[PDB]
Amino acid sequence: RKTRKESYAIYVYKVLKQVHPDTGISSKAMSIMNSFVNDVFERIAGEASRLAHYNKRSTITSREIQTAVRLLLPGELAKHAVSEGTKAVTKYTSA
Amino acid sequence: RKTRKESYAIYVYKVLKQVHPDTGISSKAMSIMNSFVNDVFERIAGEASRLAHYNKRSTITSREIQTAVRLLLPGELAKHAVSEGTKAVTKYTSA
Amino acid sequence: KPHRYRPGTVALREIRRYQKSTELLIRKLPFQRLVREIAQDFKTDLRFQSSAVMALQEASEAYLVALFEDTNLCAIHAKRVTIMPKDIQLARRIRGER
Amino acid sequence: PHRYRPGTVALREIRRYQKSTELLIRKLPFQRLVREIAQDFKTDLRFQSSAVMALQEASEAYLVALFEDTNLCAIHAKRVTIMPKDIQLARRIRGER
Amino acid sequence: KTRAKAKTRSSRAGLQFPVGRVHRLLRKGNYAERVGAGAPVYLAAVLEYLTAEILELAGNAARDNKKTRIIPRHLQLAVRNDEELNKLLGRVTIAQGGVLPNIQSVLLPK
Amino acid sequence: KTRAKAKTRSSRAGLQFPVGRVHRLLRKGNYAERVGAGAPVYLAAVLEYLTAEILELAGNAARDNKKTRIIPRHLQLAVRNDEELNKLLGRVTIAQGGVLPNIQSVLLPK
Amino acid sequence: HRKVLRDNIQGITKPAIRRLARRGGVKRISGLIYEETRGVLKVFLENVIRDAVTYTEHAKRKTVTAMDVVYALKRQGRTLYGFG
Amino acid sequence: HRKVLRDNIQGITKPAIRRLARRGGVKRISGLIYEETRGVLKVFLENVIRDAVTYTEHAKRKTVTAMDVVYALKRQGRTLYGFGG
DNA sequence: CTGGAGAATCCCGGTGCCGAGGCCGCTCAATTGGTCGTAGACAGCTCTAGCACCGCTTAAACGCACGTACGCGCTGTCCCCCGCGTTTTAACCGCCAAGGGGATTACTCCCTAGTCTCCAGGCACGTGTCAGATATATACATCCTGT
DNA sequence: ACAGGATGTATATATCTGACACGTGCCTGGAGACTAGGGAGTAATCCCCTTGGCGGTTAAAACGCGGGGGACAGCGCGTACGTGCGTTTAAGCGGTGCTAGAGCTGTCTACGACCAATTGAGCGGCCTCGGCACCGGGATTCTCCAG
Repeated sequence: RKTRKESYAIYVYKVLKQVHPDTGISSKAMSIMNSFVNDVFERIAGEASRLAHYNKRSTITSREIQTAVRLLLPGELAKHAVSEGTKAVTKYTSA
Repeated sequence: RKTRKESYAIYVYKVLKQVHPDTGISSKAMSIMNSFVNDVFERIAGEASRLAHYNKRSTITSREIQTAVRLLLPGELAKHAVSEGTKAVTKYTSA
Repeated sequence: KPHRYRPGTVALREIRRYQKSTELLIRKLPFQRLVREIAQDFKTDLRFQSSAVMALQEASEAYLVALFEDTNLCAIHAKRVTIMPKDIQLARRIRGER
Repeated sequence: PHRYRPGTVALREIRRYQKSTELLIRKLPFQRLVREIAQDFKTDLRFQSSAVMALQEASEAYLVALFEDTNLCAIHAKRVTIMPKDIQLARRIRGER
Repeated sequence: KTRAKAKTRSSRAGLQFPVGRVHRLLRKGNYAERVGAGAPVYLAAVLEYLTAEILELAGNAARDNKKTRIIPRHLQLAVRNDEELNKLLGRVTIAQGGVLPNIQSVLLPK
Repeated sequence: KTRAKAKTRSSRAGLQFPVGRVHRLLRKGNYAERVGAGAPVYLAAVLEYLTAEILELAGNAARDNKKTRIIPRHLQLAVRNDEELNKLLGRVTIAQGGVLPNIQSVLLPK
Repeated sequence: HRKVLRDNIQGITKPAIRRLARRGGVKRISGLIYEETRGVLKVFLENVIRDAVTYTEHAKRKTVTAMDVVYALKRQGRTLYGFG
Repeated sequence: HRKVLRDNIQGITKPAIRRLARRGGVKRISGLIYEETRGVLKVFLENVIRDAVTYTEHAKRKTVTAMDVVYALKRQGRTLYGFGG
């Protein structure tokens, strides 16, 4: 066997199975989805990085992520993400 | 009693005295030059950062800086910049 | 006999004039009030550094000026000399802002 | 005779190619063009097949987008025929030249 | 040393995306000296949400064209039809995606 | 240790820009885990070079208008009249810079 | 200080717009442009100030600084030189 | 059997350019466009391929990989999904 | 068209200023000697894809024909935006003062790296069958002719 | 407006393939307890800029009075490229084979952080004076208008 290269394949499949259990996905579509996840990931991390740097802070907290998301995602898309993340963060601190 | 806010002013002035000994520079122009220096600095360092990341290396050497300059600067600017850079690095290896 | 210039002469004189000079073309106080008004819908009772208001006016004039340069080229391309709203709309579409 | 009027088959092509997704440039001629342009930087360069394909993908997507913007510029000027000047205007406003 | 029964951090947040993997990518990715504990959970939630948002529209697109397995064309349609999502991916090119059928009104015959 | 006297690394490279300061900004700047010794010297050389190009052109522009003090307008003219610098700075705006005199041919009186 | 502003968009007046166009190289301006221009500028300002204030709340400050505006301009690929 | 190529710019044939414009929504095409199009595409490719090779020389590789092209595209603000990253 | 006119701008030359160049403490960031972990440089094995290479089918491409719609040049028309006079509006400009907040200085404690270890999710490696990729023959869109 | 007819296109039905869903094997990255440093929240202060706020000067936004060129419908003409026929021509496709460099594996020794001690470059703050910013007045060009 070879140098193992990881991807979001199984996670995209689990989300697909929650939103559309009877729907599949082609290999090319999985590639496109993986590139999308890596892209959005790098953008959010980059903005959070800039936020921490501009304000002379050395920690990326949920606040930097939230502000970063508000900067990158247009309007209501960001709001529900901030909504979901809030739930997530809340629920996490109780588990 | 204030806080030290560093700048590139004195260096832009030194270079200015070497290139145009009888020419001065206004405060606002020095500010603009200072922003330009920080801008080009961040660009070059950013490209070198990703170049290091792509090839799974953890060190930014002359190779990464050089390749980053070739990527960011158009034509002759890049060529002469590599000439000046390489010359300087060579000279630096002596001293 | 009276003395009136032909349409465009004073216009071009202003073009050469404001292109040679570098002072800001929007009136300070009205623009500063527009900025504060627009800012109200985000946070109540915001205070502004003087330089922040100046930076906004500087960026605003530079942005609009560049947009008019492209709008002008679009107008000229359509064998006209009068910029129209659809030229601005075309320019922004080609650029990618709408 | 059954010659179709100008534009009908053209529109059919528009719908036909806008409904499908295959690549529109011939793979081998393009592949040679890539290798020829690449020659002037490093001799005896080797290519991954997927790289040449990625170039064709990027190339056709870039051109298609340019023609969309170009087409809007043409329509704006009350014409329906794209011309070099239109492409030049597009590239100028985009900031590529 | 029998420690406690483990359980993924994604499950603690009721998420599908890997909180742990994202956290690892963050530490070794040169973004900040340190990364807060809530950052990966929040980030994974946002990525999973966006993934669900696009996959849902894609699913609808596939159902409408009588196919059950998603292919690139449906992704291109999915992204370009949601104005906000379109804005988010306005400078991205999707391989084998084609374009949205959009013919300017004046060009059609009558 | 009553050591040898200190020489700025800039002087070692025969440069005016601070190799020391740049090196520190690189290390604390979250760019890579390690920064090679030649990187800041090479970078400082390129920054000083580009600085000299813009200053030299601005200098000429200032002299050609009988002024000895460089003000923003000259920096604007200097950057925009060099094709390669213009290409390097196509998305940047210089405060108080103005615009290069450029009137389209078709607008001049006939 | 309980104060509220209204219809200040009329402050960017006709001679100022025609000035901006003149520096941009415009020679003739249709009367309909002004309403269009105020709207275009508004959108731009809406976007930038929104991001600006977004930075401001993250820093836990009540005063929008010049740097916030500079970073905002950088965020949209319209970098500005001369303020830090 | 080392081979130096010439005139492959003619491989982007006129039908193919028509097809590209068709997918772009173009309805009528002047005959002067095709040579001009080859020039435009050339500049684009020149810009991208050069940078790709620039990445290649850094990695000390003799083969241009797909990823090199992907990063090249990323460098010019034209991110491409579907080949790796 | 071709000089006569008349003003807007340019030039030339003069006066207090405050922005800019320089000085003077004065503080901390660059330097510099070790010192050590470990990161990428180098030798070399494997093989899979990359590339050179043969044979035929046929679909993609090239040369033409012709004709019909397409760009573009001129002409005429309202209208509408520009130039200027005038005047009110209100920004500039200076100016006084209260103060809120921000840019700091102690001070902490709590929040996140750091280690080791356990083992369960995640990835290659197959793999089998069910979407599926294209053939065969339908009425209907549909486009054009011609009415 | 108004049918008739003659052809692309979606519909329905059909057959072998191999892509993807799933099983299996195995491996190392996520987690969990614990530890230990130090980053950013919390309190309180100085002062300084930010904002409120009066009085007057004058630049400037506003209305309008023509009026003259500018956008645009329209007519009309000569290339010109779309559609299609027909013919190569060369790409697709498969089909071989060689091999060479990707790509990994296993050696290291070189190269860059870690530390602290020292001190001289950089800055803050505070000076003086010189281009400079705008005024006063003539000339050239610039734009225009009558012969």
